[PDB]
Amino acid sequence: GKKVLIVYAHQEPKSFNGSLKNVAVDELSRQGCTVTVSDLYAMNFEPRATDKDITGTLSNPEVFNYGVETHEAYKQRSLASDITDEQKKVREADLVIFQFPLYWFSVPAILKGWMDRVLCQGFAFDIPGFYDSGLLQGKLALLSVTTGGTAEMYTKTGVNGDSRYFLWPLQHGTLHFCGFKVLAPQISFAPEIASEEERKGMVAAWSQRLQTIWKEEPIPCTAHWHFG
Amino acid sequence: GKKVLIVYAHQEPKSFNGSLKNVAVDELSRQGCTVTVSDLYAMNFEPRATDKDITGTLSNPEVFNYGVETHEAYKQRSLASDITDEQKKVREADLVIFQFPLYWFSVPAILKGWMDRVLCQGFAFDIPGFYDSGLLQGKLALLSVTTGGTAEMYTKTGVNGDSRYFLWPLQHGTLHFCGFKVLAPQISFAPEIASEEERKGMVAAWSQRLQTIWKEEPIPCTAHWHF
Ligand SMILES: Cc1cc2nc3c(=O)[nH]c(=O)nc-3n(C[C@H](O)[C@H](O)[C@H](O)COP(=O)(O)OP(=O)(O)OC[C@H]3O[C@@H](n4cnc5c(N)ncnc54)[C@H](O)[C@@H]3O)c2cc1C
Ligand SMILES: COc1ccc2c([nH]1)c(CCNC(=O)c1ccco1)c1c3ncccc3cn21
Ligand SMILES: COc1ccc2c([nH]1)c(CCNC(=O)c1ccco1)c1c3ncccc3cn21
Ligand SMILES: [Zn+2]
Ligand SMILES: [Zn+2]
Repeated sequence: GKKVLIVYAHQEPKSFNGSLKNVAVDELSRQGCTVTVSDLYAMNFEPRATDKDITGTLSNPEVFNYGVETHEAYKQRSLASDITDEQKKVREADLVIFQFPLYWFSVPAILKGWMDRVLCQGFAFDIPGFYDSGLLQGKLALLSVTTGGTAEMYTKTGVNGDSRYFLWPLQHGTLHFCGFKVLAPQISFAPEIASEEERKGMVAAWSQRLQTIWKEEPIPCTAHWHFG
Repeated sequence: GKKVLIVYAHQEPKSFNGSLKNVAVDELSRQGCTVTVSDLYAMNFEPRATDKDITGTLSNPEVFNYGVETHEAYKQRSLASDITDEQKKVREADLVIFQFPLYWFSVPAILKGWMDRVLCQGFAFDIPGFYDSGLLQGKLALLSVTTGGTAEMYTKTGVNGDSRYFLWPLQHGTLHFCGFKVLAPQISFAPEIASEEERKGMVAAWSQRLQTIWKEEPIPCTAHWHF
């Protein structure tokens, strides 16, 4: 038995991202997995890192440091409840899937906000207790990303450079840093340009991959893998 | 003369980021430059890309495509006023400085939101106006970043890898894509672990660099430079 959290960042239920999220839910549910989705836009998830995220007495009310105060709030259990709700989902998950369209070679701001606010010191990592020693060790993570650009544009000699280049801050800087084992990304290239057959094919490829996801090994999340 | 926009993303006026923004204002003002600051947290800037970003009626009320809708809204002068207020500042700017603490090898979400919502198709880029032909061509941009990790950690064989690795999506994927000439990043490594005078020294070096900012040539914003 396994628990899966899908963190989902798209405004439109009928979108290609919506479909990839839905097929994930369908297929994991079919397998008998326990599945939770955080639909960030539907939740109106707060992306801003602010002093509203701590409810108790601040450690240093004279000079607000978000990282310091949230670390302390985590230990004290005085974080805002929207944060702790997400932390509970992550804590219990065996696999966390991020489903999102690429926005400026990265995640949409609403999802960046989830990373900034949910993955606080004490919960996701400590010093020491990061990268291979991160607090979310044992967990798997996977980026399921859609793009405007074609596969050709995301090559070493394409205009955008290789797709692995933009994965670095997310796979290494974030997921690996927290101790996740990172599974190979699912990149669904240019669904807007693609034909009806091609789009249905990309959806089916994701569904098919998920059939055997529990048998996958993670990538070596290193500079070499990303950059060569 | 010259116009500068500083897009600033820190919660605390007394912060090291706050000090860097303040000396940028001081020095550029001293030079006679026109200076505007977008203090995102003070503005409670909206980071989320939503249908509220379009006023009046949507291009397609049945299926919402943020990219299409905002492109059309830009052309039809129907974007939300927070977005258009920022676009005006950007349009008029000769130099855009981003001042922020590194969050997860990237910009804080509030600043990511500024990028997502302000830099829409038709304004910041289109086909074929991208990279070298981007619609903001002729403008300069500069990332002024502070880190928690020390300089040593950001070496190519350090735990975090080279600083240039995380700069790719921001400098190339975003700034260069919009046509910006990208000035060398100002990176202030690990201010929190002091010292008082080392902190004073980093602030001072930023101020000093700003003295001859208009003399600078942009970096070659390429895969080779970063990797
Ligand atoms: C969500 C989140 C994600 C993060 N991700 C990363 C990451 O991926 N990689 C990474 O390396 N780091 C990361 N960090 C750490 C973060 O980048 C640093 O905490 C931040 O850069 C420090 O800058 P600051 O302005 O907040 O420092 P401050 O704490 O504000 O400054 C340090 C000290 O300088 C003092 N000071 C202010 N002005 C002056 C002055 N003029 N002269 C002398 N002293 C002065 C202040 O009083 C303070 O005591 C993350 C932090 C958070 C909260
Ligand atoms: C403050 O609160 C926070 C919150 C989140 C952080 C964070 N600090 C740091 C910096 C951690 N300290 C140090 O390396 C340090 C302290 C002294 C010398 O080096 C980092 C990251 N560094 C790399 C990759 C992802 C990171 C997320 N985060
Ligand atoms: C309006 O919707 C948007 C908003 C912002 C975008 C965007 N599309 C695209 C994809 C642009 N299309 C194509 O490559 C393309 C070619 C042929 C058909 O499509 C990109 C980016 N691509 C690379 C780097 C940054 C980017 C920012 N943005
Ligand atoms: Zn890694
Ligand atoms: Zn470039």
